[PDB]
Amino acid sequence: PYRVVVLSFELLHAPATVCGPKKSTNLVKNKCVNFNFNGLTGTGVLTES
Amino acid sequence: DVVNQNAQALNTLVKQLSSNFGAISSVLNDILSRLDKVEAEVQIDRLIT
Repeated sequence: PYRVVVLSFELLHAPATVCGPKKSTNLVKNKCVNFNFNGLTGTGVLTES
Repeated sequence: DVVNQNAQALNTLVKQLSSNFGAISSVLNDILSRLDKVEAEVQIDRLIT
């Protein structure tokens, strides 16, 4: 008898719930930076609102 | 009726960015990181046209 596990996943159609598996970075404001959030990516200046 | 006129043009142009144009998704980074490079070139070519 083997405990055969058939593992599968599906990103790339929806936002995600199983995240932060690794370490994040710090905030940089008032500069043209490259931000990466949970679902949202992009590049811009992160001013204070 | 000039100013409104020109404004409508610009608005309509930006509303062509959220349009699929027969491809998979309007947001370009998704097609950049879901599919293979030939398939990505096909869907990006639909968006470019």
